[PDB]
Amino acid sequence: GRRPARCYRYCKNKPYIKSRYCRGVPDAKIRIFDLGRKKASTDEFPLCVHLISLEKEQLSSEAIEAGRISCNKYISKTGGKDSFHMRVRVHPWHVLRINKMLSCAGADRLQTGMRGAFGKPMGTVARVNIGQIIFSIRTRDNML
Amino acid sequence: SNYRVSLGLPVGAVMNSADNSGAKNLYVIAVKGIKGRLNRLPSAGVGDMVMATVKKGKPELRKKVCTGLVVRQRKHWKRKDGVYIYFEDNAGVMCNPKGEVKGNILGPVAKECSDLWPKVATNAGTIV
Amino acid sequence: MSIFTPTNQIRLTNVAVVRMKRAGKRFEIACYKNKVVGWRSGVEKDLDEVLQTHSVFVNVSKGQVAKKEDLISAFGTDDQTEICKQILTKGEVQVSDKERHTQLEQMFRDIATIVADKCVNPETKRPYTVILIERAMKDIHYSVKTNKSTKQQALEVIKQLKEKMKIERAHMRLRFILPVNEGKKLKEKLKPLIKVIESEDYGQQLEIVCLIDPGCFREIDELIKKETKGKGSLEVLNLKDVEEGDEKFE
Amino acid sequence: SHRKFEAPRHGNLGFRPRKRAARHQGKVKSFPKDDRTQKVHLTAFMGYKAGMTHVVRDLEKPGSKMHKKEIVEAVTIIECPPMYIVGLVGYVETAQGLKTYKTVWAQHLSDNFRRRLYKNWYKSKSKKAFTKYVKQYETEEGKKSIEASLQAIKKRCSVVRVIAHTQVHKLKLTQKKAHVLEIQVNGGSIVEKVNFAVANFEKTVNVTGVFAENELIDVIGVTKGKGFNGVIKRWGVRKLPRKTHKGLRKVACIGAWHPSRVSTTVPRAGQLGYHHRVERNKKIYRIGQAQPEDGKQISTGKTEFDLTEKTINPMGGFAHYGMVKHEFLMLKGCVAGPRKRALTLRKS
Amino acid sequence: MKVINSSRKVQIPENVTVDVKGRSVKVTGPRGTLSKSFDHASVDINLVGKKELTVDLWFGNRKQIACIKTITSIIENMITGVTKGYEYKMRFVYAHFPINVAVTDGGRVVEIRNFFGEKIVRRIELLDGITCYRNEKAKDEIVLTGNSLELLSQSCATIQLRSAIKYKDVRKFLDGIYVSERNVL
RNA sequence: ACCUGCCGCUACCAUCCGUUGGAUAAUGGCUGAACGCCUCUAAGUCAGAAUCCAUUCUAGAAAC
RNA sequence: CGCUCAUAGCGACGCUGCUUUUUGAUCCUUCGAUGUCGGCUCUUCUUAUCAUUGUGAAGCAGAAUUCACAAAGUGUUGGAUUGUUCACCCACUAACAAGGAACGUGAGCUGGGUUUAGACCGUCGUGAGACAGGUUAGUUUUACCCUACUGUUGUCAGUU
RNA sequence: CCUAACUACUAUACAGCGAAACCACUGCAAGGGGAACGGGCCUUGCAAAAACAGCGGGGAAAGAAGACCCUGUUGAGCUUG
RNA sequence: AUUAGCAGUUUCGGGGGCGUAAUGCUCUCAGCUGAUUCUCAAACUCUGAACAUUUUUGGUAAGCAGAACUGGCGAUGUGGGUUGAACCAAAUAUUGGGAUAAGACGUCUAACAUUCACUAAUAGAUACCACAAAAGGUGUUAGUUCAUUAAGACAGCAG
Repeated sequence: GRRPARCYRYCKNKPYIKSRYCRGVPDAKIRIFDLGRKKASTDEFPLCVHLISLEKEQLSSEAIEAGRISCNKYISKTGGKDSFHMRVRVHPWHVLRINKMLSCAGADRLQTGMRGAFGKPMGTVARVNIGQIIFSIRTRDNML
Repeated sequence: SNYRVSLGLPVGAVMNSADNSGAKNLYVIAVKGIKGRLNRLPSAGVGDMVMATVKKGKPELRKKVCTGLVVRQRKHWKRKDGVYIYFEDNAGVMCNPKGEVKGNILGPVAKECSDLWPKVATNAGTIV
Repeated sequence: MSIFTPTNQIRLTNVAVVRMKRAGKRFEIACYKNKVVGWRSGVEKDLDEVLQTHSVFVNVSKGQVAKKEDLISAFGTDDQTEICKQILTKGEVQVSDKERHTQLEQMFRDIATIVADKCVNPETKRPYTVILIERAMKDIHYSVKTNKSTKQQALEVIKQLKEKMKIERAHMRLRFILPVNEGKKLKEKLKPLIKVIESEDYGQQLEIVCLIDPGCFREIDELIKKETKGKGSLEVLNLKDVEEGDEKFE
Repeated sequence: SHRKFEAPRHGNLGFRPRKRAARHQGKVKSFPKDDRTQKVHLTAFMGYKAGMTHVVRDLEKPGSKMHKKEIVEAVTIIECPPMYIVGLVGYVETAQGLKTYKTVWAQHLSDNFRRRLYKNWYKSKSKKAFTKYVKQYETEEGKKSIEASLQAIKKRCSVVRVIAHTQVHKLKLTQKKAHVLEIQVNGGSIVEKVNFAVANFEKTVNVTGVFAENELIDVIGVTKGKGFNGVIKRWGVRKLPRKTHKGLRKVACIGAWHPSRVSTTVPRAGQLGYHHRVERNKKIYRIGQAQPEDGKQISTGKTEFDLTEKTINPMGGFAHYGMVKHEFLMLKGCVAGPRKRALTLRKS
Repeated sequence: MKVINSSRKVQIPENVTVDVKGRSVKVTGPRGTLSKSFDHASVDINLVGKKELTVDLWFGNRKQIACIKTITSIIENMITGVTKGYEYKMRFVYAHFPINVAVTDGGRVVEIRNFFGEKIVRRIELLDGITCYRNEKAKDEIVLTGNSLELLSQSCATIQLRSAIKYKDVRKFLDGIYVSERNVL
């Protein structure tokens, strides 16, 4: 499965995007971003309820999608869709890497152990800072 | 029910199936009631219920893991009245899980074995 | 002769393998234990992810990786991550250290599922357990193949015992009798579980309903209408053979 | 890794120093806890293990399978000649434990009791043990100090023990050193316990008064010394197989590389026997009569339904013992020590 | 914050006399004497003449402020126990087995046999101010009565705790001896 | 060499023997505040484990 | 999901940790030498408790079972195959829990395996030879020292 | 299973004779840090002569400048276009 | 690299409604264009500064591998951090007196008094450094904000 996100939690690397040079990186788990009515005129929804991050880290795309579904589902159960319009104010652009080594019992033979250690792309990640909004909701004042 | 008799039939001891049902011997593979004690063989005394297979008998019952009563053994045990006793051969008789001998027992049946099991008394000729 | 630490040992693993035999040689690669049925169904599992290693193997137990002397000769290429896709699609799933288990437990899962589907006995038909046909399918001496489909394999094991024994190969029908007050929570439990007809409910008398049920599902429904109610409820036979079960021979 | 197959421990550690007992005869290191409800009575005695025999009795355990049926039960015969009481000793309770307070003796000290004080009795010409003491009873400026010594005991201290000793010389072993020990009196009101002490000076106490009939007693003794024995036969250790090089009667592994010393709990070869041991709940079946030194043979082994005028002694006497000619008591089961060994019986 | 002063006041009825000597309150009533120490408090228990008793606490915060109402209400319990002492009523509930109950008055003990058909006899002594007796009038009920609430309710709780079904489902069986009423006179 | 076999040693291959008090934990509770009520808890308090400490058992110290 | 019921019991999508009983990673000690697998044996420790004791929960009617707590005091087996650890069965059972101790334990053993030299076969190599493939036969040295342990004498800083 | 008894010679005791290996100094432990497994250092636990018979936990015990592994611009036996 | 709509085209490519049928009117709906909008990069830039700590690449990580400035250990003790190669103080000829530094000041252990709170856990107690997290608490102390009340408040007991 996926490696534990305690490995890729803190942003210690230079940022590393999908480009001409990072070729075959898999896609992001968060597919759609902006959810709600979203054809709503801005006079309708006056209330800006945010979710800002208090520590700087690498919020993984797999985490943003789970939080997105968890935020969509509870309001869709509560007051139905089109009672809100949230975007998501963070995009997973920094891609993670894994120097994958075999789980074999005779693993000295096969894997170049820390030789050519530069990992292959797994997933993506969003580099949030302290006080950077990740989930901005626009909704009516009857849903504070 | 009854007392401790001297156990002289371990695991791997063949004994003559005194039973008119089809066996010629009984090979004791474990005794019902033995637990524990690292490297000790499960022994059977008299009166014991053993799990046994037949190594010699009618072929329609020959590779099954059947249940038997040890009705006599030649390891001498003292009854608690002081008298000892030991029989001529080890012997067995096939039953069900409950302890119902469905055949007829031949030879003398030890009366430490007609105690716990009623139907071993009601198919015995000689209870000694 | 007396080295203080003995030499290299076998490469025991937990990793599935796929075969492709091309130009006289036997090429395998290491894959995932379930994610190769995630590849030959049309579903994508991100070709980086479906492999436990990208370098192509001669023998996956010996851990022997091929060379480009016998790769440009075999495949017509030497780029390994294109070799691994041809071996994945045009190969057949070979089997690891757990082959004997994932074949014997497979052929003992197969007889413990496909044989036990819809089977009632002779003499005013009743269902029964699985171990009776686990006796009576070795007794008919069935040899189980997997490449014939499981529904067809269900229709194959009961053909032999329609030929041999007197067994029924259809549905049945029941006429459930339940009292009105203490049986409605028994009604709405089996009403989305099985099919009903002739829902005839009263106030003064008893709810009488008729069923559309397989032959084998009766023994559950004899007991679940007592262990929930807590009283007596009556099993009355309606009919013994209805079609659109396995009688259409799908 | 770990211990592969799990087995119980080879040996008890509640007996662990496993050395020779320092008490040649068996020390009562705990007496029954005193209740002032009861009357004054002794609570220990000293027998000598004559031999062993088996008796037949009809069981009276309702519910059992042997019930109102004969049972052969083995019994040891402990020969108990009467014990002379020869002093008393007071014990005051202190913060560090009981301590010996004043130790009032008697006047006619026997020449067998005075042999305990003397390791070389034959070399001594004038046996001067307890000679300036017995002259306190002659005058009354010394006899006055005995009573002021004794009123210190019956006011200041809490445990009253009579220094009592046996008569080994009355049964012929080869011994004239008369085994001496303190028996704590266990009755109410310390001025009655010192009363029961001084009203028994120079007088003997029989075993039939201390120990009742059909009761459980404890047997303090010293077991049969089997010398320097190896670890199997000492602890119980499974023998190593037929092929072993250095020897097969050993504990194989005596520890891991990591405590890095041999534990005190590893079975090691050493002394067997001559261990001090007590045995609780040994039921007396019969207290036998004394045989008279002037009169006919009292049939001690005569029971009901037998009617044979015979002793407890078998044919040829007890093996490796004499005859039981003083009072005995036969209790069920075995007790520590061989024949001819001093046992300290004790009330439970 | 620890408040400067937090007092309470206990009203002594005219037939009761308290004898307090340094956090050791001792009521004396018509029906019996009762006493309890409060030496686990920094409290000046102090009486105003004959009718009042004033628990006081200088500079207590909480865990200390919270204790003056406790030791006021315990003195009120001691007072009410010696004017009109408490009488608890305990009722037998059983499914099938009629619970038998024995009572002597040596230590005023209760003995509870045929509880759930158990053959063990549930002999239980009472706390040392307490007696009890069966209700001839109301069926299946034993009334406890005493001079102190901490003895009476604890004796009742020991009857109730020792009258449980073990190793079963306690939501169904419900056989026991439970406290029903908690009257005074 | 074989047969029988003392003494001795020996074997669940034979025999005997292998306790009761206090304090606790888990938890169930009592009186009872904080917080007019409630509350096993905060001050106090009760029962309670193959547990812990003693009892009994083993040794008896540059201790008496 | 559990008929309804998120939380009796579970629990996806995510997140946060621990453990050093797996294998990696690294190369810090050791190459004028730490005897390296397994088993047998034996002791002690751990609790991440299988049973036993006391309790509390359940979709706990009884029985059976399941979750948790205080609990490591006391137990935790006989066997067929395999060198096996592991594995997988048969049978007993209150239960057949998981583990460390230099992957405990070779001056404790055995030497089955691995692992020298003989040899055979398969594939590779022209060949000498290779195999991390299969088979077969193949020296297991020393304690009398110090400590530790088990016992045994002995000195007791007014004499016995 | 499950060990038990017996016997000679050992070992053990005495008289006589009388070596060797090994040896930095040497010898009680816990934890800590340290070269990441201490007999020594640090903080603790403690600690009281001189010796005997055993024993195999340790002294990363002893025998051997590691035969495995790598380096060396060190060799050698054998093979081959 | 990349999210979301609103407008224009809108007849269009497709669906249809509308005049009875169509490049004919309008709607998602594609697409082209414009003003917006969310996140943005080591190999982007209009602009653009001043072993150990810091900058810093590979690695999940390391007491791992590799760099850059400075200071050290190696070479170097001493005082402190219980202990210690690198940390803090501070550098070593042999000493006496004084005041100090880091660090401490119940006893070991040289050195203390006064004062205000917080902690009621067997907790906690010198950075490196010998660990601890998400999530919780009607534990307590301080605090922010909103609401209720003599138009009778919360709570209790009742209609």
